[PDB]
Amino acid sequence: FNKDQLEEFKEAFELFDRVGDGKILYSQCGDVMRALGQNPTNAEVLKVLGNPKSDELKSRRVDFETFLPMLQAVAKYEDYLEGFRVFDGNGKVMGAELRHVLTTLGEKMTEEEVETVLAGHEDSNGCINYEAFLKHILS
Amino acid sequence: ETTALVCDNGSGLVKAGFAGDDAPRAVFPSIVGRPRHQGVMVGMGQKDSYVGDEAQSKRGILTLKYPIEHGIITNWDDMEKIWHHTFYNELRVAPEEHPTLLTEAPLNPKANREKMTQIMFETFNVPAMYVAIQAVLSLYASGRTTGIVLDSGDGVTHNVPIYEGYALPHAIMRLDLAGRDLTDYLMKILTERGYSFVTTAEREIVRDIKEKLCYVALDFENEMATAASSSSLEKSYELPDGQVITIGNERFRCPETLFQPSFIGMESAGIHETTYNSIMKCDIDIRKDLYANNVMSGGTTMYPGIADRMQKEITALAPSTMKIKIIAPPERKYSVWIGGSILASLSTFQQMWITKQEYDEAGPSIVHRKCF
Amino acid sequence: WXAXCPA
Amino acid sequence: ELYTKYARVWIPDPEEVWKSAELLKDYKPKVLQLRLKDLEYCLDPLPPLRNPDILVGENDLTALSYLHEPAVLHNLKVRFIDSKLIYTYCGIVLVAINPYEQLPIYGEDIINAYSGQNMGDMDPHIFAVAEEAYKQMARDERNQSIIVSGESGAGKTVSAKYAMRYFATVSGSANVEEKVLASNPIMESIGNAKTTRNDNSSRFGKYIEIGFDKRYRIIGANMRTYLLEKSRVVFQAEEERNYHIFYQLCASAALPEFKTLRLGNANYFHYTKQGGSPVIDGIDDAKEMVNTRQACTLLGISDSYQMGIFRILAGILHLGNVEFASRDSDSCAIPPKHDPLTIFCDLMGVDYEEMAHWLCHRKLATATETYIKPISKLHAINARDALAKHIYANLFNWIVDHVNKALHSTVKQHSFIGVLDIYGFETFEINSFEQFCINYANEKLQQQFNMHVFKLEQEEYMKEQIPWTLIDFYDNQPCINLIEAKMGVLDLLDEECKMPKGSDDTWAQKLYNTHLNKCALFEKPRLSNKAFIIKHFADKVEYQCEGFLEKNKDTVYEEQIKVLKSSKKFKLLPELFQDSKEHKKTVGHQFRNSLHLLMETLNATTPHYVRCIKPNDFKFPFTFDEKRAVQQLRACGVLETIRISAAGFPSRWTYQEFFSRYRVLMKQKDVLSDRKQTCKNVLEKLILDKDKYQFGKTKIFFRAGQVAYLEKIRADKLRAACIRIQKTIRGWLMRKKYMRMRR
Ligand SMILES: Nc1ncnc2c1ncn2[C@@H]1O[C@H](COP(=O)(O)OP(=O)(O)O)[C@@H](O)[C@H]1O
Ligand SMILES: Nc1ncnc2c1ncn2[C@@H]1O[C@H](COP(=O)(O)OP(=O)(O)O)[C@@H](O)[C@H]1O
Ligand SMILES: [Mg+2]
Ligand SMILES: [Mg+2]
Repeated sequence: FNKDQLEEFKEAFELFDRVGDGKILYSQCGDVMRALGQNPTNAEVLKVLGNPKSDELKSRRVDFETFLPMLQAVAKYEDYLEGFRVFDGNGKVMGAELRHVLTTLGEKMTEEEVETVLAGHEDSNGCINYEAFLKHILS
Repeated sequence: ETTALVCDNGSGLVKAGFAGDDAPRAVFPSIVGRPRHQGVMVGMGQKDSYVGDEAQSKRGILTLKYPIEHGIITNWDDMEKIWHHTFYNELRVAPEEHPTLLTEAPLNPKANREKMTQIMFETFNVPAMYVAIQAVLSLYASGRTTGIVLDSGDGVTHNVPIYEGYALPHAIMRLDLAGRDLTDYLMKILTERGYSFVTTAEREIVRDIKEKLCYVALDFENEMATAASSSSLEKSYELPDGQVITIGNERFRCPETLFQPSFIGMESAGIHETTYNSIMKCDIDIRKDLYANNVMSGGTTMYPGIADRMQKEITALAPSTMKIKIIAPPERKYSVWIGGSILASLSTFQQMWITKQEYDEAGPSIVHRKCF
Repeated sequence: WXAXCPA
Repeated sequence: ELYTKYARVWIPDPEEVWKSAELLKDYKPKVLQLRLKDLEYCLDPLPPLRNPDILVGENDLTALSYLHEPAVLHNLKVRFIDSKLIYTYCGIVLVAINPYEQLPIYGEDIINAYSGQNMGDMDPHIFAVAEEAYKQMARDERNQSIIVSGESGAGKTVSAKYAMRYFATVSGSANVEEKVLASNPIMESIGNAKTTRNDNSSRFGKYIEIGFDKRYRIIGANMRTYLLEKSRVVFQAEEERNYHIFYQLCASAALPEFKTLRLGNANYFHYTKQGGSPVIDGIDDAKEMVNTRQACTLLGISDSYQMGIFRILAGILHLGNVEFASRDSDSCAIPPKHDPLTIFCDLMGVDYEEMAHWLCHRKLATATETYIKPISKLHAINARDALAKHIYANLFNWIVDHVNKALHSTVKQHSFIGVLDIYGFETFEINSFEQFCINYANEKLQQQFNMHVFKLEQEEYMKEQIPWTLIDFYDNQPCINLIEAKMGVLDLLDEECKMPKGSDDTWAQKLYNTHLNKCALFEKPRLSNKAFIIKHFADKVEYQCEGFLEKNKDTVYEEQIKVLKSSKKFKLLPELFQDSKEHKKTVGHQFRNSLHLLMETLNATTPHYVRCIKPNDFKFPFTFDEKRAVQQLRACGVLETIRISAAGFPSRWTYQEFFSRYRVLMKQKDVLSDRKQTCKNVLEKLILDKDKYQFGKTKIFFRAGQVAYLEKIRADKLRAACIRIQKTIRGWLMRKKYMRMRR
């Protein structure tokens, strides 16, 4: 990262400081990485965080300078499409099945998170055009 | 399945039937008749010989030979005739399908077994054969496994002790006093009352007298005095022609010769004293169980009183403490056959049979070695 | 028999 | 090899035959360790491996990817306890587990849903095998047998009754069930008995034919019986009763009619006395005949004949009490008067002096002559108890004929379908001639089972055009031959019944002499002459020679039976006999004969099979004990079937269902767009060697492990795709939520 990038990232980081000490929580680190264009898993975030314990994840605060190496380390379509085509060959995906797998497999999400990402993209049958939805979620 | 045949070559009566039966299906005397007289009526049917029950009917016109004498088979062609009649006419069975079991007196000449076997394999081609001692069969017939067996037929008397199924061969005694030589003595004593019986077919008439009238005196001299005193013993019989004949103290005098072989002029002692002198040869341990298990076998034993005379008179010989018991079931005439029907039906027996291949390999010498 | 008796 | 951390295995335990572990560190070639809460598990010259959950719920024991006693038992237990389902399929054989509670499932909409469908399409149910019979009989003229088998509690009669309810309900009208079901209170009464390990036990073999019209409707039913245990009538082991009907009858005696029969109390009679157990808790025998007689009347056994039957049973009861005194070592007599003989003779209308004479003596005749022997006290007691057994057997065959008269119809049957209830292979810790017979019959039945299953698998192979040589089975003919053949165990027993003095000591000694080293399957117990051991297919089992002979023996003297057949007092007693060498035959030879007739009855049909396992000794509803269930599943040859099917190819998959499940693994470029060839293309990537999987016209045949392997790789790909999707979605969702809310 160059000085300009570091300045933009610091400004964004300060927008994420909800406590005023110029720091974020470990548990916010993943959110900040995602806001800056990275897509780490929660597992990857905890790994780059050093597998923190619950207490420091929820209350230990770090400034931009300590967060930055982790963002760097994380930073340094056809699979995504086939992954969605797993749950399909008419270019659709059931809304119910995507909801079920996202709330029951992997790093399970809430029904509200899935509704939020899925809002306005599913039709009356409960089918998702996955090429358009995928382009949308990758934008 | 298969059923064995069981055949008993008594001197007087052939007895035959299938194994597993409880009674023989054929009995007929072992008698062979030949025409005696010049055959006049051309167009009569002239059979060259009559066998068995046929010869009974026609006896007036025949000479009746017995092919068995004192349990030795004395001329073999007529014996073959008897077995041929037995299998084909009496049982109506082909011997080639059916194994056969045969029966013999204990000491009789060793050649007899060889020849009797040879005739069965060569002439009849029986699948398998065996030979059993009569005294052995009578134990199967009476349902016990320790016995002294006193067995007397037309031709032979013999004693064999058996203890827990071990026969004891040195123990064994044989006499040639039997139903036939009772009959012959009965002729000579009937002559005292002035009746004369000279001929074979007529000898059978004497034998029928002996079977109907005789009995054993429970005291010989006391009943002899009683019969001298009174008519009461004397009793009446009928010839075939209807001449009535009357018969006195003498009718017991034939059964008395069993117990006094001196009358016929034998060397030996009578049946009771040979039974005792047989037991005396046995090892002292067993004797207590022989004295209980006396078994009487064969039709000469059939006269009334012979059980009670046997028990009384042998008690005089045996020491007082040992209870004598004598066992005389009413069917003992058959019992040698009944016990051979038992023996021939055992699953363990099936390995014993002398088989056709094994005979062909050995030749008749095998009959001594394997059979006993 | 063959000796001591007739059969 | 596979064993990893967080895999599962089954380990043995006294208290439940298999229990589960997780693996604590990966196996490398020594002793293992496990979590349950650790011990090192000793290994000796491997453990089993435990299926993934997705299989274990499922309906068919071949569907399991690992086949072994732990997996089978666990599957059956989760199905029974958690899923509340009892019926399950093993190979061709249905298995049934007694729920001992009653369930909606038999309702008529279920019957309609099953009608005209197959094994696979529908969940295992007793109806489904009846539908198999009903379809088979319309494929082929061939008659169909259905066979129901298990220890006495397990539910066999009730399963037969449901198979009949099924056939009658699908048939449409023509009304058989009412009669057939009404028969059973009679048959259970004459033919069932109480034994040390349960209270109602069928001591015969029970058969039904349903006949069909040329166009299929039920026309009528015809019933048969085999292997009746005649010996129970006269001889009873500790705490065990003879047939219920005697106890019902004795407990009736205070009723007005039976006074004429002068029945004493239930213990009073020598044939009831022997068990020392004159009452069953919860069963009021005095009430139960009110049902029995109701069933006779409803079936049309005349009110006269009912009293004839009870008069005959009273006859036998009185007969048994009748006791000789020895005059002599050689002979006995009935005493100067013996009371109960009078009551016998006045029940059946015979001269006391005639029964007195013929009981004491026997007649033997060559037709020119006749002779009478006095007979021993022992042989007189054997003769009495054989006359008792012969009467009872003839009565039972008559009651079954008059039953059948009501059940026939005269219109020609096109084809029957046949349902069979028989006792299963059985081991008790005192064993006697009754168990020897029951085990020998279960040998014949299982030889027939094994050979049929082997044939059906050869058919299924040729039907899928695959090589055959692997096919294998257990051959029990060398064990049958030990029981059956000449100089076998039965044949020496029947010999010694003849042999002039014969005893359970000398018989055993004969067995040791001939058999002792000449076969593996016969063995002596180390510490007794009196017992011997037979290695039956289910188990090594040990029998006591004591009291075989007294049970072995029937001989029914022609004189006594003539005297009975003379009597005029009432219709039935002459009617029994009217219809020889058969009087001579021992019980064992009559048993062999009846068993041959049973195998002639079942051969020239095609079987279908049910097995019934008793879940627990103590009548606890809808609960289970692994320790019994294993002992049942071994005696049923279920474990043999399962083991031998595992050694080969257990698993069947349609290409349609394979693609339907595992398109998840596919790539669209890799989709050739016809399922069979697409999967034939794909599969080689995933599994090393064709020896371990095969291809047929319709079916894939895997070796055992490969289903669990596939399910694992399916899970892996599913997780990978899900984690990708979730990670991307979480990233732009986080951006959307904090930025748009901050905006
Ligand atoms: N009631 C009877 N009393 C006395 N002797 C009899 C009687 N019936 C038959 N016998 C005799 O039985 C003898 C035949 O005995 P048996 O044992 O049949 O000889 P085998 O068995 O050697 O042919 C004949 O002498 C015959 O007269
Ligand atoms: N499938 C079932 N549904 C409901 N109850 C059953 C079932 N199987 C058995 N039972 C209960 O268990 C009892 C014992 O089974 P039953 O068929 O009477 O014994 P048997 O095997 O001697 O015929 C039945 O009478 C019934 O009460
Ligand atoms: Mg004789
Ligand atoms: Mg039942």
